[PDB]
Amino acid sequence: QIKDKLGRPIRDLRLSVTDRCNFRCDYCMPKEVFGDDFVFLPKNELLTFDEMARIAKVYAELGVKKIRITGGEPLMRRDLDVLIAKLNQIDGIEDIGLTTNGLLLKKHGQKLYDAGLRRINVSLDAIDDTLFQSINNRNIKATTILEQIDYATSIGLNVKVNVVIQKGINDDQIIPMLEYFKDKHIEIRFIEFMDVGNDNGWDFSKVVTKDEMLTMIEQHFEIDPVEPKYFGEVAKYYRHKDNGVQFGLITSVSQSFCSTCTRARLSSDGKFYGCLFATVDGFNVKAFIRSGVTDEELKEQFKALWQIRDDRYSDERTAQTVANRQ
Amino acid sequence: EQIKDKLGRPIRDLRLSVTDRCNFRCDYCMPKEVFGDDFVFLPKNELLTFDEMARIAKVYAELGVKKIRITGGEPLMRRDLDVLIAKLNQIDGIEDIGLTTNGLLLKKHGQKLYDAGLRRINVSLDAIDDTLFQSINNRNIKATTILEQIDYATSIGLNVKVNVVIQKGINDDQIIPMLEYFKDKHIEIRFIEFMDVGNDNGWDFSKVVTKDEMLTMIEQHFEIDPVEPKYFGEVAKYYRHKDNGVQFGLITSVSQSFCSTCTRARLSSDGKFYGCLFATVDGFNVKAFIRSGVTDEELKEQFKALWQIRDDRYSDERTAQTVANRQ
Ligand SMILES: C[S@@+](CC[C@H](N)C(=O)[O-])C[C@H]1O[C@@H](n2cnc3c(N)ncnc32)[C@H](O)[C@@H]1O
Ligand SMILES: C[S@@+](CC[C@H](N)C(=O)[O-])C[C@H]1O[C@@H](n2cnc3c(N)ncnc32)[C@H](O)[C@@H]1O
Ligand code: SF4
Ligand code: SF4
Ligand code: SF4
Ligand code: SF4
Repeated sequence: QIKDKLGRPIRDLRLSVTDRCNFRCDYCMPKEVFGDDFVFLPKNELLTFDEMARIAKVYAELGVKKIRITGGEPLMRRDLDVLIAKLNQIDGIEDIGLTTNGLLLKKHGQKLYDAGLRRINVSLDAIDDTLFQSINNRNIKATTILEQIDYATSIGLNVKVNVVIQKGINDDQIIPMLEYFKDKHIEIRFIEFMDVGNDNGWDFSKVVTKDEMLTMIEQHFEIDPVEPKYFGEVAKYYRHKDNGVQFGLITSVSQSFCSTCTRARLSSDGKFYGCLFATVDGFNVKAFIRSGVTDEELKEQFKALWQIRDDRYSDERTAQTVANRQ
Repeated sequence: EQIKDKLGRPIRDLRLSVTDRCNFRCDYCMPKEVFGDDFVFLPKNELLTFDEMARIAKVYAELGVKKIRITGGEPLMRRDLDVLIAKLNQIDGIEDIGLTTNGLLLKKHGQKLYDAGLRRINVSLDAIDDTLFQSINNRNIKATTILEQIDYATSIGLNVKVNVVIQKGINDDQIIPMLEYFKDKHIEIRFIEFMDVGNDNGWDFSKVVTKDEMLTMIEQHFEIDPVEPKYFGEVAKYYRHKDNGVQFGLITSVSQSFCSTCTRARLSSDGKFYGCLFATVDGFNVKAFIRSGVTDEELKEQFKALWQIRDDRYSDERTAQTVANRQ
């Protein structure tokens, strides 16, 4: 069994499938930076679906059970159903999820379902249509994505919703969004906003922690804690007492979780990373694969990359924050 | 003035173990089968002296230690413990000195300790029913005796908190009676998840009651709200009674391990340094180091080196092995 320097196994391959996106969310792909001038990866500089499938097969043999399709906005990747069909035929792979702004769900949703997609995570940072647009800078209304969510649900997809909260910006959406998704029996998850400051610890200025979110929510809702489904479950779940619909809170910053992190990551340009943060360019899997290698030489290269992994960025910021309290 | 270890963690707390002796034989700590008649405890001269401890505490205060916890063993068994408290009370930079005790000897020594500057104690008490408690301590001590010690300690002006380790099948039926009793005494109680490493070798949950489960038990008898953390990376998760307002704590030693904020150095009763509560091998011989003849600077430089190479994270390792054993 394959474990890194901190004793963590490989479970979870995050597959980035494009660098492109149809939103320009102020904190992720700001319009300044990613303007009209931006040149994105060309077609041939992305991994093919066949190379993706090959990589996934090899990872399955090392322990990976789950694959999360991301980008970018994944639905801009043109024949995404084809990847999903190939991923769904890999034996050790048990779950495939997709993480999306949901805009293209009415165009590509049925195709993806028919290829074997069953679960999606839709990010939506407000339910107000105005405030959603000022976040996304592409004149989309939240109402539009709500309708996409309803379509996805109608064709049999399981939908969960991810909201990153910022304390001058998203503060006040917490209660309306719980009410709306409570009614629709859809699991929503509030996520603490991550931002490292000058002192190299966490910056709590635009943060609303799990514990303050929870003070807000109890004032408006009657609620019970749900016991962790399995050990090391990341999200802290709660249940509305009247109808048992669940929501979750993700303690990105106030309670870092690197010790249970089993996530390996392939960028859209085809480079291996052991963590969502990372200064240097990672191993060039794309280059390696295109210069003829056996499956066995691929497996051993991924094994060696994992066994050398000691990433724990969020825990490091956590420790530095303790140090800065002085 | 601020020293960090290999995982970015500053030194902040010093646990000083002052004896290996104890007046109990708690089944999960000093079982009588191991610590019975033929056990040999440390000779007196192999303990650190109080001067050695004060000198060690001083140099650690220069490296950023702010809190000292006195423990053991049962620290009240150490003769003239009040002389140690008095020397530690004279050290610049130390803001808090705490004692953790089973409490049995608090009537005997409490006033002396108070006089010497002690103001805070943490009393370990795993049950409030007498028959049960006797079955745990294995020395025929009644919980009622410990309760009277607690009430004397508060009366002389010590601040008392209570710690309770819960093992499923043994004392988990005690969570409610103890919450009720100390709620009415305005004393903060804390429940701690039992740590036990299984064969395999992540955590053994076989009795383990988790913080989550403890809370499901608790919210039925009492109406409760969270208390937000007083500071960032506070280990205990606090709650308060809506009545009233008395706080209690729950400690997720096993279900939510917290090595990332761990700022604890430890000296054993035989005077060896440990960077963690769990250790399989002997630590650096601080005791022989200082008895070999060293300067305060040489001492400080060694403590700084011991901390800079520290990478312990036992509970997180166990947590990772647990995730890894799920396959
Ligand atoms: C990069 S998008 C990729 C998939 C798709 N475009 C989407 O947004 O659903 C994935 C997530 O990163 C999150 N994100 C970016 N920066 C973040 C930050 N500083 N703190 C918390 N989440 C962040 C966004 O909320 C988003 O849900
Ligand atoms: C070594 S005693 C020293 C102080 C004093 N003799 C007392 O018992 O309070 C310190 C603590 O270690 C704790 N402890 C020992 N083994 C434990 C375990 N497996 N899980 C949780 N706590 C444990 C005991 O409950 C006790 O409170
Ligand atoms: S939609 Fe997703 S990838 Fe695009 S700018 Fe927003 S968070 Fe970023
Ligand atoms: S910051 Fe920690 S939990 Fe997040 S991807 Fe990196 S190692 Fe994993
Ligand atoms: S009283 Fe404290 S040191 Fe003594 S056996 Fe019990 S837990 Fe251990
Ligand atoms: S197990 Fe972790 S939290 Fe506990 S003393 Fe060791 S390093 Fe610190």
